[PDB]
Amino acid sequence: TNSKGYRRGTRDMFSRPFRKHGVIPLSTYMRVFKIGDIVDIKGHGAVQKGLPYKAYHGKTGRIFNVTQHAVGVIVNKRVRGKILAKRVNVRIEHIHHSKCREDFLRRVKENERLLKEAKEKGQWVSLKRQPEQPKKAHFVKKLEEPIALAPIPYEFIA
Amino acid sequence: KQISKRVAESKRRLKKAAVIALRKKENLVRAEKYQNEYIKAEQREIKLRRLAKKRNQFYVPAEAKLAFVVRIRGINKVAPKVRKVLQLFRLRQINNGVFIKLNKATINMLRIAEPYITWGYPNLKSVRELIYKRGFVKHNRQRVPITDNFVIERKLRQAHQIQCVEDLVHEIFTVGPNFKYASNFLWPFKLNTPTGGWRKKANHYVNGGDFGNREDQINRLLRKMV
Amino acid sequence: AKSKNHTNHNQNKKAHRNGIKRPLRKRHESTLGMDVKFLINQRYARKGNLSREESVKRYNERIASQKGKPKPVTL
Amino acid sequence: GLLKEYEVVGRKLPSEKEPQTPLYKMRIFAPDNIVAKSRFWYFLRQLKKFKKTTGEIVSIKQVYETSPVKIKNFGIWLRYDSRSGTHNMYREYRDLTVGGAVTQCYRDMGARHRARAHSIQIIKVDSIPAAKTRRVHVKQFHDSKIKFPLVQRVHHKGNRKLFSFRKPRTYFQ
Amino acid sequence: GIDINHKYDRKVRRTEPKSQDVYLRLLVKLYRFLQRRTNKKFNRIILKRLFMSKINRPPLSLQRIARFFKAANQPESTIVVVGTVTDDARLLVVPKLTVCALHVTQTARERILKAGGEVLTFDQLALRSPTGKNTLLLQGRRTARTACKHFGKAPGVPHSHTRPYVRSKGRKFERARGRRSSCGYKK
RNA sequence: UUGUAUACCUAUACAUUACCGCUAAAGUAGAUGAUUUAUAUUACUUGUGAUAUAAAUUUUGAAACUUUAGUGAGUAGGAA
RNA sequence: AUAUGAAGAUCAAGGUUAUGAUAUAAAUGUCCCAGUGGGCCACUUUUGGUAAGCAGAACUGGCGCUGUGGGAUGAACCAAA
RNA sequence: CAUCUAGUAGCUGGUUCCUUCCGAAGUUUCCCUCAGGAUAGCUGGUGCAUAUAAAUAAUCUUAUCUGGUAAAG
RNA sequence: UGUGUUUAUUAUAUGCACUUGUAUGAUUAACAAUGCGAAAGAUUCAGGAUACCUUCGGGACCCGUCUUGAAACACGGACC
Repeated sequence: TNSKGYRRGTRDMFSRPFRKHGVIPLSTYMRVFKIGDIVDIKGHGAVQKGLPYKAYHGKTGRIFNVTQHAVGVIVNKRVRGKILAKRVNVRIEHIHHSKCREDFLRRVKENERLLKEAKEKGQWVSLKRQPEQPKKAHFVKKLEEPIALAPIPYEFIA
Repeated sequence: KQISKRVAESKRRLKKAAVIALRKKENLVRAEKYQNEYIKAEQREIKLRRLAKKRNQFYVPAEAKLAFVVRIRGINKVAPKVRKVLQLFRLRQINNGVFIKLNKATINMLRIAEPYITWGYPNLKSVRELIYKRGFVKHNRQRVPITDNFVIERKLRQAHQIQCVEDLVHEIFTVGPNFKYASNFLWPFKLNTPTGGWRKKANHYVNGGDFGNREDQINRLLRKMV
Repeated sequence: AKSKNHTNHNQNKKAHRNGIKRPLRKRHESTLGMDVKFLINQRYARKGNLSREESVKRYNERIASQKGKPKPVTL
Repeated sequence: GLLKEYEVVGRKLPSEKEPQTPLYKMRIFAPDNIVAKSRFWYFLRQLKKFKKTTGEIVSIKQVYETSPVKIKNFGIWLRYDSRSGTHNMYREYRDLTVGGAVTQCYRDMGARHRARAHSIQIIKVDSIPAAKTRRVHVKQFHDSKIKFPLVQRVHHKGNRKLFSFRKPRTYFQ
Repeated sequence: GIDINHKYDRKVRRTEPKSQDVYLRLLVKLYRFLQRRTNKKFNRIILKRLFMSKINRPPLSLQRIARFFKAANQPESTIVVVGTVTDDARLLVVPKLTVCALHVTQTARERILKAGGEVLTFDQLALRSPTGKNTLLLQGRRTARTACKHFGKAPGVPHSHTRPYVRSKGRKFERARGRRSSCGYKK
C-alpha cells in the first residue's frame, strides 16, 4: 500500500537510455516555444529541477505560457472518470515538439497547392483522405518459370 | 378567395400528375441503364478470366466492396469495445442486417466485432430482395415502409440523385458516391430467422460454421431470412 | 470482521455512464498564472489600438515618408 | 462434409521494391472454398513468410477427379498430434475419388486415434498401383477372383409394420 | 432484445403552462394557432415563453427597455416582454415606446402613457403583428437572482466566489478558519 | 465412445399481424347564408368558373379529436 | 538599439470543410435529490498459503436487482433478457 | 413504589392502495472512524438553451509521441 | 462523344359517356345452409374458473425478513 510519493515507480521512467548519459546536447535550450504549440512530455532524469510528476510523462499538451526557463503546458489527465485539463509548469529540457500535426500541416500545404492547379481541370480535386480500399482486379502473369513450386506441410521430426 | 381556389388547385393537380408521369418515364429509362450495367459487368469478368487462361496468366478478380452484415447473437454478456462497434454499425438486435462498405477502417471493426456477426458479399438478387421485401426507410426519425417511389424520392432527390428503388439498389450494389446516404437512409434490415436455422453460432464459419465472413454464402442465408 | 477493502470493481461501468467526458473546447482560455509582464501593458498593446484602419493606413505612408525602416533593423 | 480438393495459389502482393513475387501453390482438402483459403494460409505460414494481410490469394480452383469410375488405392502421408504426440502415419484407403479417400481418412483417424481434425496435416496423397501398397486390409481386395458371401441388410425400425406378422428371418434357404 | 432507452428519451420541456390563469391559457390558444398556422419562430418563442415560470420570465426595467430601443433603423417597433416591465426611477425622460407585456407595472404604465406610447397585451400584438414584424423581443437577465449567486460552493479553486448560506452578517459569522490566512488557511 | 450425414423437436429470442401502454413526432379549429358533395341556369374554350334552386356532416371535456413511428426485465430508490 | 520580434487589433486572397462509420437528440443548470458506502461468482493475470466451497488484488463480463429455454438437480454456466 | 420519562439506542423488529415510467450502490477521501457518518461517485425529478451544417460528441483507419511486461539475454 | 451504317426493343401521341375490374388509400369481402328476437313466457347458435363440484395433462417448495446467498435444520407467524 503505496504509490505516495513523488518519484516512486520512476526507476525506469526517469532513467537515462543506454549510453545516452552525461552532458545534455546544446540544441535542447535552442528550441523556440510559442504560445499554443503542441508539445510532448518525456522527462529528463539528469535535470532534477522542473521535472513533471509521473502522470504526465508520455502525455501531450499545448503550450499556454512561456517564461524564462519553462513552458506552462496544458495537459489532459483522466481523473476517473472525467478529464480535467491540467496546467503543468515544466522546464524546457523535459519538453519536446510534437511531430503529430506537422504532417497534417503538410497536407493543408497540399490542399491548397492541388486546389490551385485545379482551377484548370476542375475535378476531382480529391481533398479527402481515403482508407485502404480493396485492391483491384489485376492480371498476375506468371512467366516466372511455371508453377509448382508447390509447398506441402512438413516440419516436425527431432 | 375560393373563387380562385379551383383556379389554383386544378393546375396544381394537372402539374402534379405531369411530374409523376414524367418520373414514371425516367425510372424506366433510368433502371434500364442500370440493368444493362450489371449485364456488361458479368460478361466482362467471364471475358477476362477466359482471356487470362489463354494468355497463360491469372486473372485475380476484384476484392469486394459491400459487406452485408448480420447480427446473430445476444445483447447479454458483451464487451464494451465490441458493444460499441455494434452501435456504430446499427446492429442492436439479433437478425439485424446492414450494408457496409469494405474499406480498411471498417474491416478492423468487423474483426473486433467478429463473434457476434456474420458477413459476406451480396449478389444483385440479394440487394433487390432485401430492399423489395424487407426494405424500410427513415423519414424524420420514423420508420416508413416503402410502398411507392415517393418515399425514396422525397428525401434523396434534391440533394442526391435517387428517386426510384433501382436507384437505391444501384448506389448500394455498385458502391457509388452517395453510398453513405443510400445505406443510412434505410433502417436496419429486421430479418426473420433462417429456415433450417443455424450451424453453431459460436464457432467461426471456417471452423464448423457461423460468425465471421461466410463471403459468398451470405447469399444462401439471405434466402432463408428474406 | 475485517471484511473486504479496496476494489476497482464496477468503477469504470460507474464512470462511463455519464460519460468519460472531454472538458470542452474554448476560443477564450484564461490568462491567469501566465507571465504577468507579458500581459500587463499588452493590456495596453490593445488599448493603443484607438483606431486600426482609418488613421493606420495613413501610417503606411507616414513612415514611408522616411522610406520605412528597411535597412537598419538587420542587427 | 465430403472434402473435395483445390489448388490455392498465393503471392505476397508486390510492393514496388519487389516486382513479380514467386507464386506458390498447394493441394488443399477442404469442405468448401472459404475454408480452403484459411488452410492455404495455415500451411504456408509454416513454409514462407507473408501472412494475410500481407499476401494475396490468386486462383483457387476445384479439381474434379480425372477418372471417377476407375478403382484405385490411395496412400495418404499424414502427420497428426496425439495427446503426447506429434507423429507421422502412412495410411492406405481404397476408393474411386481422391477427395473421397482423404475423407475416408479423416473419419478413420477420428475412430482409431481420437484425432479431432484440426490436428491432421496431410503431406501427400497418391494413387499407388498394387504391389506397392502394403497395408493388409487393402491387399485383401487385390485379387481377382474375390468371392465373400454376404450377410448385410436394412431391417426397418419400426417398419412399414412395427408389430410384424411374419418374422424377418436373416437367412433363407 | 434491443438497446437502450434511459433518458432523455422522455424530454423534460413544458408543453402547457402550470398555470390555472384563464387569461394566460387563452393566449396559449391563440399562439398555438399562430405558431402552427404561421410558422414563424417569433410565435414559437412567445408560445414557449408563455409556458414558463416566474423564474425564466424575469422582470425588465423601464430604463432597460428605453435603452434597447436605441436599436438603429427601428423607430417604429414594439417592445415585446413575455414577462413584466418594471418602473425605473433612475430614468429621467421616458421615450415614446410601444410595449407588449403580460404585466406592465402601474407606474410604468403612466410613464409610458404620458410620454405617450402604447401598452399592449399579447392579443393586441397578435392583430398588429401576427408574424412579429416591427418587434423587439426582449427578456430579463435570468441569473440576476440572488439565489443564483449561491450556486455553488466548494472552496479550493480561484473561481469560487459563491456565497455561503449564513444567518447573519458580521464577524462571528463564518469569517475565521478558511476565510482568513491567520486562521487555518485561506480557502 | 470418436469422426460425420440428412430429417425433425424445442424458448418469454427473432419475423409478421391484432390489442394495451409509454415515448417521440405531425395535423385540425372563417359555423354570418364557413366548408364541402351530388344535381339543376348562364358567361362561354372544347371545358371550367360564377349566380340561383335541390340532402346531409361538423359548437372535436382547444385538459379535445385525428395521423404516423418506435418501444416494454427490475430490488433499494425517485416520480406521474 | 527593430515602436521586422512576440502577442494583439484590422483590412486583403483562398472551388468541393479535408479518414471511416454513428447520431440511442445531444448541451447546461438546479434539488448536492433518494438509496448506497457487508458484496459475491467466473475466464485471464496474480500474491500469500501444504491446501481450501480459504485470504488478497488487476481486467472485463455476470448474480445481487431477473423471469424464461438448456445443464436431471442448482445465484453465477450455455442460450436469451 | 411513583415521578423526572414517550430518558437514550451508530442496534434488532415492524412500517398499511393499484398501475405506469426511469433505475442504483457495496467505491474515494476523511473521522476514537471499522454494525456508523460526512464526502465524491452512481440515481431520479425538474427544467432551460439549441422541431411545417463546416453543431459537435464517441469505438476503428492514418500521423505522431509514450511504455520495459511477455519473449529475449 | 459524334455521325451514319444499321439491325432489334421500350416510351409518349387513348378523348367523351358508362360499368358488380387496384390502393378500398393497416382493404376481406361475397354465395349458400341453420335458426323467426312469441301479446305475458319457448327455442336456435355461440360464449362464460360466477363460487364451486367432476375429469385430465402440464406447471407448481412458504410467506414476511436481515443477507453475497432462504424452501431452509436462520428468526416471526395456530386462527379471526
